[PDB]
Amino acid sequence: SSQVPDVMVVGEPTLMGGEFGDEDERLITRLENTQFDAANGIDDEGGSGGHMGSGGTPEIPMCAGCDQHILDRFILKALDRHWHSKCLKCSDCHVPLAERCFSRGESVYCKDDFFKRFGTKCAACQLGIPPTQVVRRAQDFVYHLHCFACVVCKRQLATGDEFYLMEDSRLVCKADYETAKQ
Ligand SMILES: [Zn+2]
Ligand SMILES: [Zn+2]
Ligand SMILES: [Zn+2]
Ligand SMILES: [Zn+2]
Repeated sequence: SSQVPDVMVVGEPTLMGGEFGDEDERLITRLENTQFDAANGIDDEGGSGGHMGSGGTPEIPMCAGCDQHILDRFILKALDRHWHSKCLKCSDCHVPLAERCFSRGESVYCKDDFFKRFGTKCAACQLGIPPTQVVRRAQDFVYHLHCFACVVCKRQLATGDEFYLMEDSRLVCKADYETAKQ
């Protein structure tokens, strides 16, 4: 009975290959709003009719992330509500989100960081691993193609290469294992 101990070996690199799905989360809806005839939007009080009358408008829906209400043409409806163009930026990245949108933890986030921060990534440099790239994952967790190496040899381990997984997440060959602790 020759059964090797808790040992492993690098194999064919592969990834989850998903990149999330726009259909999953409710993306921003670019549509023409129907607020082109409410309150005093147009500058000055004129144009057809002459002198009109429109003061405060209570019980009116306010722009998502704003103090007043919407009254423009093109509006982005997302997160079960209408979110302005400039009022739809990532609270963290603060980058222009004029294409997609995301919500989580009572805050509007983007999909970019959702994959890295709220997804899978390298367990070495905390970098965001692509969606379907090509890399080898350590048993359960995933690692980098470059970061991958030995604690002593400091050399990457390609398919076929035998490496051990330390309790503190560390790659160690056979000879390095015993020499390391065992
Ligand atoms: Zn706004
Ligand atoms: Zn973001
Ligand atoms: Zn890394
Ligand atoms: Zn080694």
